[PDB]
Amino acid sequence: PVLSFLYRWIYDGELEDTYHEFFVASDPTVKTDRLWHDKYTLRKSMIPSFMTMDQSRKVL
Amino acid sequence: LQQSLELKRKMLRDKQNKKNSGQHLPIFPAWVYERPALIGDFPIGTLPLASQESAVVEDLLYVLVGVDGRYVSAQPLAGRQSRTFLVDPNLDLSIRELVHRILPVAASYSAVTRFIEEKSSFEYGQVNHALAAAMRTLVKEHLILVSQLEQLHRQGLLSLQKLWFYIQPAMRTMDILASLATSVDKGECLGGSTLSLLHDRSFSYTGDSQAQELCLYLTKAASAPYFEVLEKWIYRGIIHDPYSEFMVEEHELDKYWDQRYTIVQQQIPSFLQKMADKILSTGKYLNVVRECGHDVTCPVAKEIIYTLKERAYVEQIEKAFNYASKVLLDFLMEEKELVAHLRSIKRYFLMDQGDFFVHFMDLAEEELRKPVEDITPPRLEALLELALRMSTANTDPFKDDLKIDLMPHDLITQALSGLEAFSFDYIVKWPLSLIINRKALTRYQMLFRHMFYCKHVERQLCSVWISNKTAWFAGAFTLRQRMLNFVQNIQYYMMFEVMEPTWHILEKNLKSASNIDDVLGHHTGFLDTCLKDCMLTNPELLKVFSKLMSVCVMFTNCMQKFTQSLVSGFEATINKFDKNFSAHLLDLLARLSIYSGMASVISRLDFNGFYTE
Repeated sequence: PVLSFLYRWIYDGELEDTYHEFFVASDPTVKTDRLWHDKYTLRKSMIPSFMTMDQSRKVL
Repeated sequence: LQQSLELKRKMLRDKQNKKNSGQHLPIFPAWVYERPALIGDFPIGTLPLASQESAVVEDLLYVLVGVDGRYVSAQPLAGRQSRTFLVDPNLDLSIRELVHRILPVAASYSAVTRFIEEKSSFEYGQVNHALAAAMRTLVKEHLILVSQLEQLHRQGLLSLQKLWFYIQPAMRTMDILASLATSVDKGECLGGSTLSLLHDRSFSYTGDSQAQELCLYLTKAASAPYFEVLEKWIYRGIIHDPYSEFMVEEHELDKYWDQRYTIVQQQIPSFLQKMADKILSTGKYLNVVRECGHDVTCPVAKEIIYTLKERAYVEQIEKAFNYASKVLLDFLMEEKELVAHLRSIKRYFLMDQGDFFVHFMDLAEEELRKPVEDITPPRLEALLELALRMSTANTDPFKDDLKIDLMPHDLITQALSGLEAFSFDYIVKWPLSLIINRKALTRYQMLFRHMFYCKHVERQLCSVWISNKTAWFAGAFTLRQRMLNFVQNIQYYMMFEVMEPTWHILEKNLKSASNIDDVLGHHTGFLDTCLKDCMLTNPELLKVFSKLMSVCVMFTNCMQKFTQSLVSGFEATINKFDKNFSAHLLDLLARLSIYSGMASVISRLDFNGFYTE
């Protein structure tokens, strides 16, 4: 499940979590270039342990 | 169990402290230890021998698989024990001995079962888990035998003698396992200790054909998870121990080049103890190439397997070690090459350019002679760049590491003006910490300052002769002829016997030497001899050299004031200096002749033998 979301995150950029099965979460912004600085931030509790934190930052 | 949980509680924090990307290690739940069924072993006298025999052989067959029978009953589990068993006093004496022959294997089984389901806990590391798993496979066959024996016993084909007869291999196997289990538990054994212990319990039997399979199997099984950690360290160069069991440890804390990877004696297996240092060196060498760029992995076959009575596990590591050292050496000799980095230190410190100095001494003789506190650091660096552009060291690409460092003295243990306090500071790159060192930089600086003082006095002594000729006395003519023709010859000796021969041999060490721990030693030896064969780290320094140089600087100071507007006062102080100088020159020749190579510098200093003492 997680890997399917992860292959729609690096190929479509959609979280595909409904109960936080993925680490990235989305805050609705004003959508005038404040997407980049506020919208996606890491949740460090749902990063899979076989995935390293460096990769988790990079896929964002 | 109780006593093992303490060991786990220590080692979990020990391994957690190192980790910064992992998480806390899960332990087995509480219920698993609690049950006495998920862990290992927790008128009648008048009847004939056959009924008593059938009953006792069934109960004994029961206690083999870890459940109590009727007559024999395992005494209750509490802590670590070697188990003791009761028997009823209703049995005949023949049966009472014949049971007691068998009870060793039951007591051994009890220990092995507790060992297997305890040392599968996570803190012990992967090798101990694999030891428990191989013992688990061995425990499995015993149940097969017991289950066949019940079918035999129903048909009237089991008694104590037959049972004992059948279990003759199994009792010996279980006994050797019991020795290993108690030696691994009682003190702390994790990593290479419980891998060496099985390599030396394979030399307590030099041949059986039963124990051979057992020890070879347990070693080969337990060495695979150690090899898992090992093969990422020798071929790739990263440790990645998920549990600290490996021989080389990394604790994070420029210089982190052999200080980040240390060694722990227990974690080394005995069959790799001879190669332990080489196994440490490989990953250290391949680590340093990764940070500049391009991770390299060895194309070499990565299959290494433990063999009893063969050392086939040697040659793969040997080839990998050779390839590894070659890759670091080749990487350096093609980019970040040694014959530029060392060659520029030679070019300025050891003065392969004397054109980088002939401008600089003439240009900055006034502004160096001021006191060291008076002189500001930027002025030196700027004037240095002027003389760098006048010199042809400008066309050398490495001239960008000429800096300022002011230093107190080089006549302290084994100056006060800008000259002889002045030094350069060389800065090197990351993989040049394994050759070029901080201690080596410190020792190079003093060498330059020594030669710098000797060049300063040469400038003074030539100035006196050229000014003194006007288009008074000849007493200072011969004194100056004995000073200049002293200091020039110390340069001729100190260079053309120590420096250039050994440097040209060191270029033959940088074609024929296949690793880095040769080159490091060769370099250190050249520096240590280029100090020790001179007056630098001589134990009493030969202090007469500093005294003679002091008489030189006083003489040239007085001789520059040859201009009148008393000739006798100058003549008297020059002769006082002449006594002070000639005595110390003879004292130098004597003090060096007694000290332990002499005849070369003595014949250089005097050849006629006008003075011979």
